[PDB]
Amino acid sequence: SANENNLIWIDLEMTGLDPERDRIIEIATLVTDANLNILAEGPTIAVHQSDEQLALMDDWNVRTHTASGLVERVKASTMGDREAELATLEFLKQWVPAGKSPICGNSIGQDRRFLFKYMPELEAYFHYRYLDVSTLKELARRWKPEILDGFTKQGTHQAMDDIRESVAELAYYREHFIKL
Amino acid sequence: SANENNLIWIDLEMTGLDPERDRIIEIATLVTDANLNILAEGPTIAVHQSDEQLALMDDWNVRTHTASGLVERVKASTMGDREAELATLEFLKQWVPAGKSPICGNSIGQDRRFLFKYMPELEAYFHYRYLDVSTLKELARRWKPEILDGFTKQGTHQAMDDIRESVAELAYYREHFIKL
Repeated sequence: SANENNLIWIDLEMTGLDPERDRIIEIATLVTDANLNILAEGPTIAVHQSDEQLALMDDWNVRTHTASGLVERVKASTMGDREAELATLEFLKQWVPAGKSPICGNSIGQDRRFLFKYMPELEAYFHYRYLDVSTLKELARRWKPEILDGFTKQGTHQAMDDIRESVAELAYYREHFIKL
Repeated sequence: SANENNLIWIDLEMTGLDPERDRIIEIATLVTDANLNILAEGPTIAVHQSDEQLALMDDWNVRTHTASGLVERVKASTMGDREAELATLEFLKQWVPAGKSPICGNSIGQDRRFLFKYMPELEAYFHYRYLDVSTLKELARRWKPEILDGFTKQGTHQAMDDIRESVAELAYYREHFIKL
């Protein structure tokens, strides 16, 4: 059921913070309805990247991605940027029409930078706006720090759980920070 | 007086949407206190770019920036990326310490992309987070559309006027879309 009011949540992992030097190594997406009810969980895909690219990762990235097991999944992966892009679009097309949903998540500005460069078609599937939960978090700690005590993220490596946590964060802000 | 709670608002103009192919042609900044009171407005600088660079602009861009007179300002400008970056930094350093303020404005995710590539020192001066007012506009439209009618923007070619309206918009949401 593709509804124009549905929201696309995304979360990527990368070899580094530089779009021109680094690459996407993992992608995960999920769709909620306008009211944040999770409707469908898309595929979590380790994006294959060469051994030379992986050798370029800085100290902290190599540690985090090797420790989570992502490095192994990336090497065993048979899906590069385009293949992972296509599967993600195939999933999204069934839940949200193109150009309708802003990109949703926490600090998704950095993620969109990589989409622009390596997954242009998926990037264009989003509405141009950004729906960054961290923006509300920033405003909450500046104008109502109280609410930040009532919600605490556990932290995880699993891409999807990370996203569900972003959805929960925004749902918290909707009830106790936003004035509906 | 630099205060760790002050917010840095910024608005750029570019020759196009592609950071690797386009360039910054205008930059304007403003600083507000934690409560959105404008403390100081920085310099509005047309950033010089070569005639060739300007020839790589698309139809929509060349038309918009030519009519506004920005193209003439660019050609005459004696301040390239670095020098415009230095001037912006001298201004900001007097009102906000480094790494404290997220980047603020409307859809500034796109602006930050250009700062990462052409003004990295300025980019690093911001806290890594984004304070995109358009994120609140998007939520208001989906959860409490009634308040939308009560706010309107004139539309202008003056960068500072755009930033002041962004500030006002956020102030509007703080009053009609946020709980004290």
